[PDB]
Amino acid sequence: KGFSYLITATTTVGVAYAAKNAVSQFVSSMSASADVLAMSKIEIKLSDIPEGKNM
Amino acid sequence: LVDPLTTVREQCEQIEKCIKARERLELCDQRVSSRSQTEEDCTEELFDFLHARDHCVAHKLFNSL
Amino acid sequence: MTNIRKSHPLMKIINNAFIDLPAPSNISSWWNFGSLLGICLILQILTGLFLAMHYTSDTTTAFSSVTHICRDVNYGWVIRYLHANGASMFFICLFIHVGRGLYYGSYMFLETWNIGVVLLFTVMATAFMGYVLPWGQMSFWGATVITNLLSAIPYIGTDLVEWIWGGFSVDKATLTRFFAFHFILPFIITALAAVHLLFLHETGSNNPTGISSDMDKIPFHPYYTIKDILGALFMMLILLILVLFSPDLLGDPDNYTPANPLNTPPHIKPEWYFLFAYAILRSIPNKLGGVLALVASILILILMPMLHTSKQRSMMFRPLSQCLFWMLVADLITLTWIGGQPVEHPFIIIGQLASILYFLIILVLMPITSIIENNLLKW
Amino acid sequence: REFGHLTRMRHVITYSLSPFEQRAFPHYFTKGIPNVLRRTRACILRVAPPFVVFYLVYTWGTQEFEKSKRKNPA
Amino acid sequence: ELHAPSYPWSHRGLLSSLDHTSIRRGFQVYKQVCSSCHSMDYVAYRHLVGVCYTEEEAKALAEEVEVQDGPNEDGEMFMRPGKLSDYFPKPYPNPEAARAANNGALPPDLSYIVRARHGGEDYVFSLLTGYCEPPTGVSLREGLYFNPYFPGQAIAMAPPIYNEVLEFDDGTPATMSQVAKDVCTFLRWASEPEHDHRKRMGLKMLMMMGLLLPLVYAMKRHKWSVLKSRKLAYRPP
Amino acid sequence: TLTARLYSLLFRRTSTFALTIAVGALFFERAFDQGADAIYEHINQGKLWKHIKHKY
Ligand code: HEM
Ligand code: HEM
Repeated sequence: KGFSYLITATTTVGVAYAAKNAVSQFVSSMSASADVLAMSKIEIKLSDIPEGKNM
Repeated sequence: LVDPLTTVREQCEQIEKCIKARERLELCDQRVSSRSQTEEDCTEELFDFLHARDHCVAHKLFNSL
Repeated sequence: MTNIRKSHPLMKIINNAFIDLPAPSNISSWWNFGSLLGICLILQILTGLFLAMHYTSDTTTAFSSVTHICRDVNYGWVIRYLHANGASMFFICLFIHVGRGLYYGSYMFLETWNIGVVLLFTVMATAFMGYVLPWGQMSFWGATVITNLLSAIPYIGTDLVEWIWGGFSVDKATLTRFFAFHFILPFIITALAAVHLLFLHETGSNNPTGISSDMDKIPFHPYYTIKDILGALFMMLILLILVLFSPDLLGDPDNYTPANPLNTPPHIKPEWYFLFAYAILRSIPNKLGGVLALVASILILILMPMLHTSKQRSMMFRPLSQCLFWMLVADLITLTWIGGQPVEHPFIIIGQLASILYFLIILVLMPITSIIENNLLKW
Repeated sequence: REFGHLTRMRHVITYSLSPFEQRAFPHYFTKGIPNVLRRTRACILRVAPPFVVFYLVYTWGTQEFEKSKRKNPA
Repeated sequence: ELHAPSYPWSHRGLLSSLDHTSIRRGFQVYKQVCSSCHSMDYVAYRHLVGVCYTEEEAKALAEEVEVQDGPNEDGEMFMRPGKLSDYFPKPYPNPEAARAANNGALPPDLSYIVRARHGGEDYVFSLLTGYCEPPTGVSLREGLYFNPYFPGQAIAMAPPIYNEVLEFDDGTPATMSQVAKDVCTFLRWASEPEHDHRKRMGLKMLMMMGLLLPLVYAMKRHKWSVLKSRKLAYRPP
Repeated sequence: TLTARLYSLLFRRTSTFALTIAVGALFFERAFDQGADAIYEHINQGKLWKHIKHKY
């Protein structure tokens, strides 16, 4: 019973890995795409703005 | 500066496929220039020569690049 | 007390379709491609819906929307080429599935065979309208040729082509309505597949011997769920080899060029799974005769039960008709190759002989040869 | 159509083993290889000749087509 | 029809990735030779981070260009230094100015040029290196150049690459064939920027299939051994 | 034997079978990704950004 059931366990383990990857990728496509992370994310700058200046 | 492609092309031109195609091309070049007004063209002959040369050159060129 | 698997109204249907269904104990790997088809369908609905989360069907953005899917959407290239090569896998499985039906006489199940013909047409329409959606050169000009084919129809051809376009040519309205139809059609395909399985389960599966197998039925669940899982894993292997090692093997580079109504491509071919028909239509000089032949090459599947002249159901015990079947498969391969080629010498006469031979096999050679086999067996 | 009412069958005995008592790949090569070769000889002259004909037709059509794009001196 | 040869690219192999130093040198070739007449609409500066340039290097490369930016408080359009999120500059405002500048020919966008050609980077390499003199009997209009790999063998692009056409930052001689190989590697990345990830996923998939397929096959055959070793006897009256 | 012990301890009950599968899935993901990545970066050694980044 061990040997046979070992084959199932390993099989499930492999399938688990595969399943996760597939699902993960489909979940990340609904995550903010690269361009969205690029534009709306940040607009950092240095002290280029002078005193009393509303840039 | 010297380019690998020049020397690779000469070496591959020393190939008998190239050697045969080159004089096929030069017999076309001897005809089409002798005949005063024709529709040929030696593009097919050059295509044979270039096919052979460039097969050899694609075998040997990226090793020096 | 009851077993809710057998008593519960939903679980009863599921149980009778995939668990306690009596199945022939000897159906081969060729009987796997049903379960592959339904899996392909699901995959196409899954990736396409995720493509439809980013795709836009305006002609100013469709090609750009697809580039965005493949370049900036997380794993969007995976979903995109999984969808494209899953369409190719869908058609591979469909052709193998119909070939199995032909070889083993499965068309003697009239209702499920006829529903299968309907399904073949609907999958073809879905794939055709989906391929226009990227709005590449091949998208545009393939839509152009295939839709203007319908002008050959007498008295209403131009009116119906213009109505399908929604305009004077293939343009924005055509792309948007093709997106809508491409979205809706696979769900109608799902309903038709359910009706298909409903009609099949009335008799159960045919087997490779062609002999009724009721004395040797096994339960579906342990045996064919695991066998169908193995077949699905093998299909996934081929699909992922395509997606991850040659994404562009079965496609065309000219669809990476945005559609140019001013410039036409040197070659305008459908996809590979249309070429056999594109050959047949291109073999006939007459526009309308060509369209009628391109339609008859798939409507002729409706005629197989009436063309059956053998005392036996399947091809397992009929060498001569196996010979003709493999000639038919070879003729379909040569029609695909011809349809991928220009209309020039010698592919024209080859396509003509192949187009004649396809119909001459199905309609004439196969019936006469079954009759000869009948007499060789003294019945 | 359900188990228990499919046919009448009589005088047929079946003997089976548990899957945990037997192997899943017994004689997989010593018997499987001769079986594949037998199954290949049984069908090869029914399947192969059409594809040989396609290979020849494809080869001829391609070489001929390319033999038309060549300049014929004239 | 002169078809391109098959060159032994570093990325041709099934698990073989692109050489990213060639991608960097090829960006330098595109951004110093091609860009004056070709656009790359679908490749932005940010895309080059983690591929052939660091974020600081790519931000300075974006700073090197000026890009038009949207309306001001007064409603005018202005010019600002480029950004990572900015796409590559377009050399021509519209297709008609591109055709006007190039003797009627529109030079294509190169984001997908490798994918949109039969023969790919092999074709592009042979096209860039394949300018010869026209053969006897072939005459081309002025502003056209004989290239045996271009369909029709009459191309409106003059030979762009030559020896020492640019300088390479890592010091490579910029021989014509070197420049062509570098730019062709860059164009392969610009068409398929998932190439390396795609092949790493392919390696993982092949390993997982080599594990699961034997295992699922063993599962199927464990369940089926009941049927496959089965014995039948017929004992009629 | 070892497989007798594995079955008696971890496979006989379905809950413990499933727990073994879950823990094994976690550790397998880690080790398999580590090995496959090392193979891919050895095949493509010196060609990747990571190998060359430290110059820029
Ligand atoms: C939407 C695509 C289709 C799906 C999902 C589908 C699904 C299925 C499934 C699951 C089976 C049972 C398993 C099997 O025997 O393979 C089956 C059997 C069958 N299908 Fe299909 N099918 C489709 C298209 C077709 C087509 C195009 C035809 C032919 C015109 C067809 C005709 C049949 C026949 C005749 C059977 C019974 C085969 C037999 O038992 O011998 N189906 N189908
Ligand atoms: C019957 C199943 C389906 C088939 C056969 C099919 C076929 C196709 C094909 C061949 C393409 C072109 C792929 C390419 O770009 O090369 C495509 C594109 C597309 N399909 Fe489908 N499709 C199916 C189901 C669906 C469904 C259900 C949806 C929506 C939920 C969908 C959404 C899309 C989208 C958005 C595109 C454009 C993106 C792209 O080109 O990749 N598909 N389809």
